[PDB]
Amino acid sequence: DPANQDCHVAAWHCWQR
Amino acid sequence: GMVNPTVFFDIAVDGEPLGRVSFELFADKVPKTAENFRALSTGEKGFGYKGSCFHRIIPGFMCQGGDFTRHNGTGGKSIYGEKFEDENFILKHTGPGILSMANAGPNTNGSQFFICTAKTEWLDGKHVVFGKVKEGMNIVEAMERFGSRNGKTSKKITIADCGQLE
Ligand SMILES: *CC(=O)Nc1ccc(NC(=O)C*)cc1
Ligand SMILES: [N]
Repeated sequence: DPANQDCHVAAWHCWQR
Repeated sequence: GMVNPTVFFDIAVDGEPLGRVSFELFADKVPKTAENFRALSTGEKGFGYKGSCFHRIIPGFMCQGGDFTRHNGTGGKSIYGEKFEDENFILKHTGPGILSMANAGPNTNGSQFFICTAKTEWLDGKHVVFGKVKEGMNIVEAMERFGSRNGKTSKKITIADCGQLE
Protein backbone atom coordinates (compact mmCIF):
# COMPACT_ATOMS: atom_id res chain seq x y z
CA ASP A 1 0.00 0.00 0.00
CA PRO A 2 1.20 3.55 -0.63
CA ALA A 3 2.57 5.44 2.38
CA ASN A 4 3.62 9.05 2.91
CA GLN A 5 7.17 8.46 4.10
CA ASP A 6 7.75 12.04 5.16
CA CYS A 7 7.90 12.02 8.99
CA HIS A 8 11.50 13.28 8.95
CA VAL A 9 10.37 16.32 6.93
CA ALA A 10 7.67 17.12 9.51
CA ALA A 11 10.32 16.77 12.22
CA TRP A 12 12.55 19.20 10.32
CA HIS A 13 9.69 21.72 10.11
CA CYS A 14 9.16 21.31 13.87
CA TRP A 15 12.86 21.96 14.51
CA GLN A 16 12.58 25.06 12.27
CA ARG A 17 10.09 26.41 14.86
CA GLY B 1 34.02 -9.22 11.91
CA MET B 2 32.50 -9.62 8.48
CA VAL B 3 33.42 -6.67 6.28
CA ASN B 4 30.68 -4.02 6.10
CA PRO B 5 29.34 -3.70 2.52
CA THR B 6 30.17 -0.73 0.33
CA VAL B 7 27.69 0.18 -2.38
CA PHE B 8 27.66 2.86 -5.05
CA PHE B 9 25.14 4.95 -6.95
CA ASP B 10 25.91 6.58 -10.29
CA ILE B 11 23.78 9.74 -10.31
CA ALA B 12 22.40 11.40 -13.44
CA VAL B 13 20.57 14.70 -14.00
CA ASP B 14 17.97 14.47 -16.76
CA GLY B 15 20.07 11.56 -18.09
CA GLU B 16 23.40 13.39 -18.00
CA PRO B 17 25.99 11.70 -15.74
CA LEU B 18 26.76 13.71 -12.59
CA GLY B 19 29.02 11.41 -10.58
CA ARG B 20 29.38 8.45 -8.26
CA VAL B 21 28.51 8.29 -4.55
CA SER B 22 29.65 5.35 -2.46
CA PHE B 23 28.36 4.34 0.96
CA GLU B 24 29.48 2.17 3.82
CA LEU B 25 26.52 0.19 5.20
CA PHE B 26 26.80 -0.45 8.95
CA ALA B 27 25.72 -4.09 8.81
CA ASP B 28 27.72 -4.67 11.99
CA LYS B 29 25.15 -2.57 13.88
CA VAL B 30 21.97 -2.81 11.76
CA PRO B 31 22.27 -6.00 9.72
CA LYS B 32 18.65 -6.24 8.57
CA THR B 33 18.45 -2.60 7.51
CA ALA B 34 21.86 -2.65 5.82
CA GLU B 35 21.04 -5.89 3.99
CA ASN B 36 17.79 -4.42 2.63
CA PHE B 37 19.63 -1.42 1.12
CA ARG B 38 22.52 -3.59 -0.11
CA ALA B 39 20.27 -6.04 -1.93
CA LEU B 40 18.20 -3.21 -3.43
CA SER B 41 21.42 -1.63 -4.71
CA THR B 42 22.59 -4.75 -6.56
CA GLY B 43 19.16 -5.59 -7.97
CA GLU B 44 19.68 -9.22 -7.01
CA LYS B 45 16.07 -9.71 -5.76
CA GLY B 46 14.80 -8.69 -9.21
CA PHE B 47 13.88 -5.15 -8.15
CA GLY B 48 15.76 -2.26 -6.62
CA TYR B 49 17.09 1.24 -6.86
CA LYS B 50 18.43 1.29 -10.43
CA GLY B 51 16.41 3.73 -12.51
CA SER B 52 14.67 5.34 -9.53
CA CYS B 53 14.96 8.99 -8.57
CA PHE B 54 15.65 11.23 -5.62
CA HIS B 55 12.11 12.56 -5.39
CA ARG B 56 12.59 15.01 -2.53
CA ILE B 57 15.67 17.20 -2.12
CA ILE B 58 15.67 19.95 0.53
CA PRO B 59 18.91 21.98 0.37
CA GLY B 60 20.67 22.16 3.71
CA PHE B 61 18.67 19.17 5.03
CA MET B 62 18.67 15.96 2.96
CA CYS B 63 18.26 14.13 -0.39
CA GLN B 64 15.55 11.43 -0.30
CA GLY B 65 14.97 8.50 -2.63
CA GLY B 66 14.03 4.84 -2.77
CA ASP B 67 10.62 4.77 -4.51
CA PHE B 68 11.33 2.27 -7.28
CA THR B 69 7.75 0.92 -7.38
CA ARG B 70 5.53 3.96 -8.00
CA HIS B 71 8.19 6.59 -8.83
CA ASN B 72 6.22 9.29 -7.00
CA GLY B 73 7.41 9.21 -3.38
CA THR B 74 4.65 6.98 -1.94
CA GLY B 75 6.06 3.64 -3.08
CA GLY B 76 9.11 1.51 -2.50
CA LYS B 77 9.20 -1.88 -0.83
CA SER B 78 11.63 -3.76 1.38
CA ILE B 79 13.09 -7.15 0.54
CA TYR B 80 11.04 -8.64 3.40
CA GLY B 81 7.55 -8.75 1.87
CA GLU B 82 6.23 -6.03 4.20
CA LYS B 83 7.37 -2.88 5.94
CA PHE B 84 9.82 -3.77 8.70
CA GLU B 85 10.60 -2.78 12.26
CA ASP B 86 13.02 -0.11 13.38
CA GLU B 87 15.96 -2.38 13.98
CA ASN B 88 17.62 -0.14 16.61
CA PHE B 89 18.65 3.50 17.14
CA ILE B 90 22.29 2.87 18.14
CA LEU B 91 23.71 5.16 15.45
CA LYS B 92 22.99 8.87 15.38
CA HIS B 93 22.57 11.59 12.74
CA THR B 94 26.00 13.07 13.34
CA GLY B 95 26.55 15.22 10.25
CA PRO B 96 26.52 15.40 6.46
CA GLY B 97 26.67 12.09 4.62
CA ILE B 98 24.59 10.07 7.09
CA LEU B 99 22.31 7.53 5.41
CA SER B 100 19.06 6.99 7.30
CA MET B 101 15.66 5.36 6.73
CA ALA B 102 12.61 7.38 5.75
CA ASN B 103 9.41 6.08 7.27
CA ALA B 104 5.71 6.78 7.80
CA GLY B 105 5.94 6.33 11.57
CA PRO B 106 7.40 3.72 13.96
CA ASN B 107 8.19 0.33 12.41
CA THR B 108 7.30 1.27 8.81
CA ASN B 109 10.61 0.87 6.97
CA GLY B 110 10.37 -0.01 3.30
CA SER B 111 13.01 1.11 0.82
CA GLN B 112 13.02 4.89 1.17
CA PHE B 113 16.06 6.58 2.63
CA PHE B 114 17.74 9.93 2.85
CA ILE B 115 21.28 11.27 2.74
CA CYS B 116 21.74 14.06 5.25
CA THR B 117 23.50 17.23 4.15
CA ALA B 118 23.75 18.57 7.72
CA LYS B 119 23.70 17.27 11.26
CA THR B 120 20.08 16.31 12.00
CA GLU B 121 20.11 15.37 15.71
CA TRP B 122 16.33 15.90 15.91
CA LEU B 123 15.87 12.68 13.93
CA ASP B 124 17.81 10.53 16.44
CA GLY B 125 15.59 7.78 17.82
CA LYS B 126 12.99 8.03 15.04
CA HIS B 127 14.95 7.14 11.90
CA VAL B 128 17.33 4.21 11.72
CA VAL B 129 20.84 5.31 10.70
CA PHE B 130 22.44 2.52 8.68
CA GLY B 131 25.26 3.94 6.55
CA LYS B 132 27.38 6.90 5.55
CA VAL B 133 28.76 8.41 2.36
CA LYS B 134 32.34 7.27 1.74
CA GLU B 135 33.28 8.97 -1.55
CA GLY B 136 31.35 11.50 -3.57
CA MET B 137 29.86 13.79 -0.97
CA ASN B 138 30.54 16.55 -3.52
CA ILE B 139 28.06 14.78 -5.82
CA VAL B 140 25.43 14.87 -3.07
CA GLU B 141 26.08 18.60 -2.66
CA ALA B 142 25.67 19.02 -6.43
CA MET B 143 22.32 17.23 -6.16
CA GLU B 144 21.08 19.92 -3.76
CA ARG B 145 21.24 22.46 -6.66
CA PHE B 146 18.08 20.78 -7.97
CA GLY B 147 16.14 20.82 -4.70
CA SER B 148 13.72 23.34 -3.21
CA ARG B 149 12.33 24.31 0.19
CA ASN B 150 9.33 22.07 -0.29
CA GLY B 151 11.62 19.38 -1.74
CA LYS B 152 10.24 19.10 -5.26
CA THR B 153 13.16 18.70 -7.65
CA SER B 154 13.81 20.89 -10.67
CA LYS B 155 15.30 18.11 -12.82
CA LYS B 156 15.10 14.34 -12.66
CA ILE B 157 17.85 13.18 -10.31
CA THR B 158 18.25 9.48 -11.02
CA ILE B 159 20.21 6.49 -9.79
CA ALA B 160 21.35 5.59 -13.30
CA ASP B 161 23.31 2.59 -12.01
CA CYS B 162 24.13 1.06 -8.65
CA GLY B 163 25.85 -1.97 -7.18
CA GLN B 164 28.13 -3.38 -4.51
CA LEU B 165 31.84 -2.64 -4.67
CA GLU B 166 34.26 -5.46 -4.05
C1 LIG C 1 4.93 11.01 10.58
C2 LIG C 1 5.50 11.70 11.82
O1 LIG C 1 5.89 11.09 12.76
N1 LIG C 1 5.52 13.14 11.78
C3 LIG C 1 6.07 14.03 12.77
C4 LIG C 1 5.47 15.27 12.99
C5 LIG C 1 6.03 16.16 13.89
C6 LIG C 1 7.18 15.79 14.58
N2 LIG C 1 7.81 16.68 15.52
C7 LIG C 1 7.23 17.85 16.13
O2 LIG C 1 6.09 18.17 15.98
C8 LIG C 1 8.17 18.66 17.03
C9 LIG C 1 7.78 14.57 14.35
C10 LIG C 1 7.23 13.69 13.44
N1 LIG D 1 12.22 26.38 16.28
